[PDB]
Amino acid sequence: PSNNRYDVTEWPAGNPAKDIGEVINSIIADIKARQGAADVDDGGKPGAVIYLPPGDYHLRTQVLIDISFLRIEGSGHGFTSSSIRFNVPEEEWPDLHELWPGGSRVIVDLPAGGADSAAGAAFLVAREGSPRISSVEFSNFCIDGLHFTADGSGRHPENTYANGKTGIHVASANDSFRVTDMGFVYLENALTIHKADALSIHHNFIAECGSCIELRGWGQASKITDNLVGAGPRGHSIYAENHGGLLVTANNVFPRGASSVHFKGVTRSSVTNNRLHAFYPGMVRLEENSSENLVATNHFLRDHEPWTPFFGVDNGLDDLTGLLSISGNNNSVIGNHFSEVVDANEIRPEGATPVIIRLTAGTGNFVSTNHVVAMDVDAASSDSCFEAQVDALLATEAADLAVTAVLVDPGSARNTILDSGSDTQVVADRAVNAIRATPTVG
Amino acid sequence: SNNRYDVTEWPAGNPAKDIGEVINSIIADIKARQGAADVDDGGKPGAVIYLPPGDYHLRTQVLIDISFLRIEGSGHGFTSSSIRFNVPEEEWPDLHELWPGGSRVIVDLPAGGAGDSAAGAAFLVAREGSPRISSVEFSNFCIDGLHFTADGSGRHPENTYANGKTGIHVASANDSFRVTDMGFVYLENALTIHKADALSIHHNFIAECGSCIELRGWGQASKITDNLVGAGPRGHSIYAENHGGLLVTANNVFPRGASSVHFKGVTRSSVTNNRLHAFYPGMVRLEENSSENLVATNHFLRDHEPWTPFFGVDNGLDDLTGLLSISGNNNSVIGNHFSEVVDANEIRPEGATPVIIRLTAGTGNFVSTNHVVAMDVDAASSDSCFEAQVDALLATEAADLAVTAVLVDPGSARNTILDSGSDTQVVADRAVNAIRATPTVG
Amino acid sequence: SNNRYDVTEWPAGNPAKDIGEVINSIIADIKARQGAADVDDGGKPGAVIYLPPGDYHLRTQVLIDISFLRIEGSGHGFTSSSIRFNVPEEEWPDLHELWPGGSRVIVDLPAGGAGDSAAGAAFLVAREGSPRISSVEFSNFCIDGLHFTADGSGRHPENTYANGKTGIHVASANDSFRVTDMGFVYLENALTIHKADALSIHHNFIAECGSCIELRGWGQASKITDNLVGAGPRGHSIYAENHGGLLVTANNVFPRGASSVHFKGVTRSSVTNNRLHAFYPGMVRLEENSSENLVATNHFLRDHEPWTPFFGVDNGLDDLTGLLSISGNNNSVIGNHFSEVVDANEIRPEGATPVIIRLTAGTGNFVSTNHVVAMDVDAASSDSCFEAQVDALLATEAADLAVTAVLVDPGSARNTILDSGSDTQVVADRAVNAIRATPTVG
Ligand SMILES: OC[C@H]1O[C@@]2(CO[C@]3(CO)O[C@H](CO)[C@@H](O)[C@@H]3O2)[C@@H](O)[C@@H]1O
Ligand SMILES: OC[C@H]1O[C@@]2(CO[C@]3(CO)O[C@H](CO)[C@@H](O)[C@@H]3O2)[C@@H](O)[C@@H]1O
Ligand SMILES: OC[C@H]1O[C@@]2(CO[C@]3(CO)O[C@H](CO)[C@@H](O)[C@@H]3O2)[C@@H](O)[C@@H]1O
Repeated sequence: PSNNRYDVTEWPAGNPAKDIGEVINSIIADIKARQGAADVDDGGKPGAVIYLPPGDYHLRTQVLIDISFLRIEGSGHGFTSSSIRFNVPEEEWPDLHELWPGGSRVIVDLPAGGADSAAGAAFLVAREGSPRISSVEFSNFCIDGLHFTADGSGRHPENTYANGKTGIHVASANDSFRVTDMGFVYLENALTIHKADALSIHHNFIAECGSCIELRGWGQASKITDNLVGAGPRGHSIYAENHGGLLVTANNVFPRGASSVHFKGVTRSSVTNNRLHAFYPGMVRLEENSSENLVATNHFLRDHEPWTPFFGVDNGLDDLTGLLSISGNNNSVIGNHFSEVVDANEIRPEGATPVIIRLTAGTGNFVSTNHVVAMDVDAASSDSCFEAQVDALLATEAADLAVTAVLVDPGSARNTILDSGSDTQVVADRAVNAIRATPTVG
Repeated sequence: SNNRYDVTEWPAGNPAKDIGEVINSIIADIKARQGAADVDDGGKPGAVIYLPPGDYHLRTQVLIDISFLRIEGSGHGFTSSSIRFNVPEEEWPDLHELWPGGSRVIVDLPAGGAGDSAAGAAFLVAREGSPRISSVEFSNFCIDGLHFTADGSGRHPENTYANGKTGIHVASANDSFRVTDMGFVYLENALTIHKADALSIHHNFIAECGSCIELRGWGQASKITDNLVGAGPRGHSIYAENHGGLLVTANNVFPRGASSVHFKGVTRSSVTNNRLHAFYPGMVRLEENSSENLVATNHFLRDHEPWTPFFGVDNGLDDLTGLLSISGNNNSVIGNHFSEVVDANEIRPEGATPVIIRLTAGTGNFVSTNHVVAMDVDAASSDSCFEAQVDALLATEAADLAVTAVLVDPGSARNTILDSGSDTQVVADRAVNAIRATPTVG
Repeated sequence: SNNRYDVTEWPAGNPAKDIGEVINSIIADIKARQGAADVDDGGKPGAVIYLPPGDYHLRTQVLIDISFLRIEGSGHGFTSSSIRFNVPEEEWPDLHELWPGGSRVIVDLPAGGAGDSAAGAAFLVAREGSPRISSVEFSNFCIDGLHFTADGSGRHPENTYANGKTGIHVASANDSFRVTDMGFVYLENALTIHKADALSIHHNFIAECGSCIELRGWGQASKITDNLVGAGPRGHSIYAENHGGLLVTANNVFPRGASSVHFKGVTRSSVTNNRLHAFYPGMVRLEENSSENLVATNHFLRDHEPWTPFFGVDNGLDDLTGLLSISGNNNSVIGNHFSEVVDANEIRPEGATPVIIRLTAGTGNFVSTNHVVAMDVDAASSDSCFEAQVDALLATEAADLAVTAVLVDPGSARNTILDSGSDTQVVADRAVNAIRATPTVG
């Protein structure tokens, strides 16, 4: 209508329970048809808002967004742990108050994306030419990939993090986009945004997805703030490639992504003031000439998976990789806390000492004022999920455990390492690196 | 039917008389319409209940016992009832307004009795069995407890921070809850959440409540971000117990709580990048084996109350307590700024050297690169509230004051203390602690 | 009425022609209906005014003089008018769109007078007497000043950053105000707030405005969080005067303000965890006795404008000014990263050594653990804006550059400077300051 407000439950000849995709595409076509003029009275393509009330909507056709200033919003992120529910024995399902996620819920009933993943996306944002598509907003709704499927391993289907489905895929260059207050669940990829400028991914709940946030191709001046993020052992929690000026702060990143923050070729960016929890090494990775980044005042925790269905599932990386791994130049690693809480039996390779910060290549890295705390605890598992997670998080009964605080590989040199471990805990060629050991008691 | 309600558009009850009866009725209708858990891959998506701006009296506790329920308004509606009530009653006809506004829930309940304080809660979220109640959302409305009452403290009744009333009380284990954009005023307890997993308390205005945010029992992976917080002298600003992986960041905490942030049993969490202003000692307390927490890049200011009605009111603690007090192991205290701005005469006990960081118990704590700044100022009093608060904040005309930057009690040992004060400013056994004094001039 | 208004459903006037007349008409209707302040514990709860997506010319200033008024939209609606206005005019018909959109207020007010810029403000919040106007809210709409105009500078009219228009001007003392999710574009001033208490400016997109955020007169306990900010070269990005307890964090500030953050007489405030990018020196300025401030874990990038229309334009300041410049007492500068990426041939004065941190006046400042990285690069020009910006942000093809990491002027003394540069990099009197050089290997 003329005021550009739409409700998917109030669309003529549209049934959002059967196919919300069709309904939203139909609304998009109506907006285009009504907003054909670009320069009438200094305006004419102001866009529109499409509202989703709380409800269970099945999406069977991909939504194509190719207009600037489109807001899609609901009234609930609607998360519940489908992982937990699928691992509760089936005979107990009748006793459960509810089984599925809710809120303003888009169920992605698309076939898988193979041979690229874009075709498995609920929402695809694509438009080439000039200007770059701008200020699209997604807010406060839920995107549910429903089931994970078998992939060839022995594992249960619902625990593979594989289904070919994506929540939102932005394929073209974009400016001033927003994703806020969303729920994403049970999607192989929650949110993939290519070629992003001044994007804000703020205050979402992105969990039980193979991969959560992926910033691809390149980008600039973006920020990932205030999110709650949990990915899968073969995927990324927060990933970026070729970004400049990215700010990653105030996220609570919990397991079980392969990593917490993964950068390839990321420069002049900040990963600061996050809480990072992982069950595997390689929590924060600065790869392929990631340079001039600040990694500051983050809380790193690495311990063992305490929940039986994923005990013995891992990211294929050994404890020599590091919690923080750097390949590149002129980074600053300041004021971080590292808690390494592992069973001395569970260490790989056999009889190795864990590495916390590892510099594999590059020059001029500044590492200063980082506190490393290490503890030996035996790795219990039980079937009761949140009970086991909270019991393991709060457990402080331990021997001490030896760790390498900072390892500088010979392929990295001219680094500066200050108060980030005792002389023992810093493994580095002193002739080509400035080292100041943390003073010990004596 | 599309799961969207408006309290001013419901047949039963009257939102102005009893908004609680109206909301409970809506919840009954949601339960009556959403009776099945597995029809076409959903069936309990929840709902949204809207509070237009208005003055709504609540006489019946609202019981929330469904997942995916959102309650939202169009206004946080704060004004300082505290100021208003300390303006002579004679002048109240002269004021543009007297009460809070916005989407306002006026809590007219009787006091939280001899059974429990949960019965004083405007909103009680509780459900037992499985799964945990999930993704309930509270957004952009006001909860006003209207008056404080005499509690046997002899201060004017409106200044007691006592009425047995709670804003939102969550009694059961919960997952993915959200409290955003809210206003809480004149409640003995604004927000008390038991047993929270992955909670977010984001961008709220929680002021002039006896206690503001309390995370009780236990929890994991939650976050308290971007909030404006002001509590009362016997209560908590931000409190948490047996939490693992909590992130408290980007909050502006102003007086006059007993504390700014108070932890009991909290592990592997982060209190980073907050602004903290207190009128008393014990601003940040890590108690009862609170271990492996990062306390980083916060700004602490502790000065004297300038407002006459609370001039002589305090938290009962003496200047030897600390601005930051730690009882626990392996914590990291890094990059914090401490401004101590007191009258030297009023220092308690008399002639004491005020303590700033105090390590009362535990081992392995890392205290590095903290800037202490201490000042002696004449403590003024005034009835013109915000005038006197701003003046006090801006006044630096002052003499330099001797303080103990870090005090390690004999019961704490093997701590590391770098660049957080001179040798005189650090009181500690050097034989069992590693101390490097901030380098001196020259 | 339930205090909910829609500007496209109002009987008088035309929001496409004059949204200001419509909104003022709604405001008068609120005041007429809410005449009493103490009827049933309430009476003036305020209201919400909703702007659907659309193009709305404003010709009459809106005057807001009631508490608890919320003005909300469904789109921040940013597009780069700057890019578009530097596309040849004859090509404009073939662009997908030209203008900003979303919920768009176009400010068609004639330029603000010499005496006061409040008269060029689209929204003016102003009311004297007691109490202070409280809890006004601006959310998720777009304010567009449309054109920049010729100002004598000889630059193209659309690149001058001058038109005497303001988005939102608050003249009067205020409490608990909130400005969230907005889009501001093409205004000489985006947001000016006098005398702010407990203000939150959160998650806004404030770009291509002469000045973006200015907190004037005085203020306290306020915060500026999670904003994307780009100003003009004669203006401020974030500015504050006579504030105490200001928290500035998690903002991604891009060019091209005269500065990123500028304080005058600001005390006991925190400028922490921001990503700051400038094309000019003088990025962060603490002036006129800015004391007891924390400036921590920011990422500073300074480089050369790469977009042709502004390639020769600067803020008037030379490379001896410093990226961070301090005039005041007892500040803390901890854990920041500075990238200085400039052409040796374009340094001014000729063959000067660029300064990174400058202490011009005051005593007791603590500077610790700052990583300075400096590079000789030739950022060339391109006519294609977002292309030039990404290329320059990711280029490290770069020989090394000598810089002064910390300069202490003789008018400042008794500072402490640790691990913030080598002995060559610290230009300061060793007799009167405490200096620990960053260890080097040599
Ligand atoms: O912080 C725990 C949060 O994570 C849960 C709890 O359990 C899960 C089960 O798959 O395991 C991982 C954490 O170990 C999470 O990715 C995932 O989802 C949310 O149910 C819960 O909100
Ligand atoms: O920082 C100012 C904020 O504090 C006020 C100002 O006055 C109060 C008591 O009425 O003093 C305390 C601060 O010292 C606050 O808890 C409280 O509320 C808000 O009016 C205001 O939002
Ligand atoms: O990339 C960040 C922002 O940059 C733009 C495009 O670039 C501009 C053009 O005038 O130049 C400055 C940055 O160098 C920004 O103030 C401005 O606005 C937004 O289009 C973009 O959102």
